[PDB]
Amino acid sequence: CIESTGDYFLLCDAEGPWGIILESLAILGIVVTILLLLAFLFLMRKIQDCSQWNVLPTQLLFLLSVLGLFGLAFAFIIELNQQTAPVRYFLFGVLFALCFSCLLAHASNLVKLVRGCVSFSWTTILCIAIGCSLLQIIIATEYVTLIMTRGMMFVNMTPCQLNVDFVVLLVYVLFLMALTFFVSKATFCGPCENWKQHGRLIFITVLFSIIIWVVWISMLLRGNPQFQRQPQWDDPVVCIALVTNAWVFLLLYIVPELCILYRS
Amino acid sequence: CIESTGDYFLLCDAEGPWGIILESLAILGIVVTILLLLAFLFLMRKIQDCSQWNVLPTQLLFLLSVLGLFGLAFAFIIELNQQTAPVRYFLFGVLFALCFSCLLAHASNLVKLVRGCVSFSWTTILCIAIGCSLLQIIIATEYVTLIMTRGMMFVNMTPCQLNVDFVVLLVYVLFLMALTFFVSKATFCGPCENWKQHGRLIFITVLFSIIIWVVWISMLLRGNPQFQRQPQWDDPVVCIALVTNAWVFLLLYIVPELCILYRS
Amino acid sequence: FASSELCQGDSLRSYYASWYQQKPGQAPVLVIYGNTYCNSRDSSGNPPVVFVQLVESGGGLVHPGGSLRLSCAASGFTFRSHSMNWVRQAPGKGLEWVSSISSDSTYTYYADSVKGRFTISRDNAKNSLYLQMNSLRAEDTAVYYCARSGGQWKYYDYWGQGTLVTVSS
Amino acid sequence: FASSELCQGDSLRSYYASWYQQKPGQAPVLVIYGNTYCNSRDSSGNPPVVFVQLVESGGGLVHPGGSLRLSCAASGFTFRSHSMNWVRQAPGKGLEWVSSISSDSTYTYYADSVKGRFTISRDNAKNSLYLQMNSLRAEDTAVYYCARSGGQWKYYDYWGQGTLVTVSS
Repeated sequence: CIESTGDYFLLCDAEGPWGIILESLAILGIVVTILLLLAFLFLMRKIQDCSQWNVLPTQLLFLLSVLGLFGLAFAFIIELNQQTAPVRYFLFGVLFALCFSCLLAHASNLVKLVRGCVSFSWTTILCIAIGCSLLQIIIATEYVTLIMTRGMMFVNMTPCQLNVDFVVLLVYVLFLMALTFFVSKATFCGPCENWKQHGRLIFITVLFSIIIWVVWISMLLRGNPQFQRQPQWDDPVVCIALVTNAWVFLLLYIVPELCILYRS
Repeated sequence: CIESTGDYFLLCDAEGPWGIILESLAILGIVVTILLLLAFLFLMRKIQDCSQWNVLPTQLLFLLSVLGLFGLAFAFIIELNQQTAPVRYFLFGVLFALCFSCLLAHASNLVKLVRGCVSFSWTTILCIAIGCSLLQIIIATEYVTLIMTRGMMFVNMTPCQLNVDFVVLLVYVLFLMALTFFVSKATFCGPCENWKQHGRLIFITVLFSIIIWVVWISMLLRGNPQFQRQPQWDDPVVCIALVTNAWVFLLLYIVPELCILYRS
Repeated sequence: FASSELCQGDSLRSYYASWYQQKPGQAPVLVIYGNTYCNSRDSSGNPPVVFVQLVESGGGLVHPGGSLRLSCAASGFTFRSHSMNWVRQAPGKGLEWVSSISSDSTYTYYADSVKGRFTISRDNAKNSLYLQMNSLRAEDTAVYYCARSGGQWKYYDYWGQGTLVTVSS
Repeated sequence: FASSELCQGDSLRSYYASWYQQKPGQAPVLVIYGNTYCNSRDSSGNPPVVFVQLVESGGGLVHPGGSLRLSCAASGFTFRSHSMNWVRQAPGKGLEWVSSISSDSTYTYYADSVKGRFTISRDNAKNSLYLQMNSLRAEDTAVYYCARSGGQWKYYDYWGQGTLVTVSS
C-alpha cells in the first residue's frame, strides 16, 4: 500500500509510470528468489558430488545479494528525501560487490577446476567471495557515515554531484566486474569441458552486465543534462538498471546454473 | 625561517615552547635519515648474502616512511588554518600504515625464515609491505576528498570531532600494529636463532609503539577535556608523538638492524 | 478542467480543497485547511490546482522572443521537507499555477499554459528555487509569486513577494 | 608593563603600533594601521596590547562568587581567517584587553588581571565565541566587547556591541 506521489493523496507520478511497473517486478523477484533459495537449500540434501558442493555457498551468497538488490530496488523509488538516503549509497555498492565477487569466486573455481587442479574448499571459496566485498563494505560504510554525520547530509547536495558520487563509489565494483570479465575470458585455454559451460555462462553474464553499465552510468553523467532528463530520469533509470540486473542475474545465471546442476 | 605565532610578528607560542624544540628534532631526523638512506643504498653494493637481500626493499620503504613522518611533523605545528589541513589526515595514516606494514613484512619474513622455510623474494616482501598500506591509502584519500569537496571543510569542524576522526581513521593502522605485535610474539617458537634477534627487535619496537599509543590517543579522547588542555595540548602532543615515534623507529629499530647487518 | 471550474462544483466528493484570503497588494494566506480567492484539488492528470521568509529575484528587461531567468531565494526553514509552488499573479481572477517542483527536484509539473517554456528545479544546497523564462511571450506579463506547500491540503503557509516581470510587445 | 606605559614610549624602534578613534557610546574604529585611544604593541611575553557583524549574548543576574557564561555570535565573514579579541570596557581609561583566542582555538592569551577565571575558545562550526565568567568578582563590572583583529598591525576592524554585565556586591 505504498505509492509514489507528492504527499498524502497528492499529485501522482510524472514523466513516466516507473512505479508499480518496477514494484511488481521487485515483488516477483522477491517471491521467485525466496522459492529459489528454498529449493537451492533443499539441494544440499540430495547432492552427493563434492566437486560442485564447493560452489554451493558462493551461489547461496549470490542469491542473497540478488535478494538484497531486489529489496533495495523496492526502496529506490521514494527519492532522496526520507531516511532511506543512507541505504541507496551503501547497500547498492555492498550488494553489487557481493554478487560480482561471488562471480569472481566462481570464475576462480572454474580456473582451478578446469586445468587439472582441485576445487577450493568451502572456506576458500567463501573467503574469496567475501574478501573482494570487504573493500566495498569498508568504502561504503566510510562514505555513508562521513556524510550523514560529519559533512552536509545527502538531502542537501545538488543532483549534479549526488549521482556523480554513485560512480565515484562504484568504481571498485566496476573493477571487480572487469576482473571477472578478464578471468572468464582467460578461461578459454582449458582442456576440461564439463565446467566450460559455466565459464561461458559467466562470460555472457558479465558481458551483459558491462553493457548495462556502459550506458546507464554514462547516461547519468552525460546525456541527462543534455536530454533535460534530470533529476526526473535520475532515480527511475537507476532503479530500472537495478531491477533488470537483478533479473538477469536470477534468470540468465541462476536458472541455467540450476539447469546444469539439475535435480534428479 | 618559519615560526609559530599569531600572524606576521604577533604573539608567540603560548602554553609551551613546542616549536623549535620539535623543529630542530625534525631537521636532525631529516638529515640523519638522508645520510642513513644514502648508506643503506650503498649497502646494496657490498652485500653478497641473498638471505638478507630480500628485506632490503622493505627496510628502504621503512626509511622512506620515517622520512615522511619527520617531514609531516615539520608541517604538524602550524595548526589547521592553512592549506595543510588535508595532509594531516592523509599523510599521517598513509605513512604509519607504510611503516607498520613494513614491520609486518619483516615479521612474516622472519616467520618463514626461522622455521626452516625460504625467505620470500623481493616481489613478495614488497607486495606484502604495500598491500597492508593499500587499504589505508584508500581510506585516507577517501576521507580527505570527501571532506574538502563534499562535506564541510576541515577548518570549520569542532575540535571535539576534529581529533576524534584521527582515531576513527587510524583504527586500521592500530589493527596493523596489533597484527605485527601478535606475529612477533608468535615468533617465539622457532628453532633458528640467527633471525630471532630481529624478532625481538620487532617485538620491542612494537611494544614501545603500542605504549606510545595506549596513552596519547587515550589522552586526546579523555584527559584533555578534563585537564583543560584543548585545543592547546591538542596538536603539540600529536606532533610530539609523531616525532618521538619517528625517532624510536630510526634509533630503536634501524640502528640495531644496521648493527646486526653491519658493514664489513 | 477549463480556466476556473469553481467556489461551487459538482465533484466535491472525490477530493478535499482549501480556502484562502489575500489583502490587496500582498501575498495571499490560507483561511482554513480542510457539493459546495479559492482553491480546488482535482484529478485531471495535468497539474490540477486552480484559484521562514521567501524572496524572489529578477530584474531583466528583455524584448519578447528573448530569455530571462527567475529565482526564489529563501532560508530559515527545511528546504527538503515540503513542496514549492511557483504561482503567477494576474489582475481579476488572481493567482494561477506554475511549475510545482517537490521533494528533491523529482517532480517537474510545468503548468498547462506554459509547458515547454518554463523549466523548474529545486536546489537544496543554497536553498533556492529557480525558473527559466526562455522564449518570452508578449502576453505573459504577470507577477510570479513563490510559495511552499503544506502538502496534505495543498495549503501554502509560506509565501514570497513575487516579481513584476513586464515582458510585452 | 604596568597599567598604560604610553602616546610616547622609549621602545619605538623595536615594534610597530597603531592609532584608534572612538565615537562616544560606540565601539572604536582604527584610524591608521602602521620615540613618540592609542595602542602600543610590546614584547613582554604577557599579551602586550594596551590603550560582517558581531553580536554578544548574556543576560544572567548572578550573585558574587557565582558563575556566568558570555558569548559572541557572528557571521558574514570567514571565521577561520584571522584573530579575534575579547576586550572589556571601563569608564575613564576605556578599553582593556581580555583573552584573545586565534586561528582554531590554539592560542589562549588570557589577560593578566583575569588569568584563571576566564576560559576562551573559538568554535568555527557555528561561528561563535564564548567566555566562561565563573567565580564572579564584585569589582569586575564592565562591558566586554567582541572584536576581530587584522593581525599584522593588531588593528581590530570588526567590532561588536559588548555586554553590560553588572556583577557587584
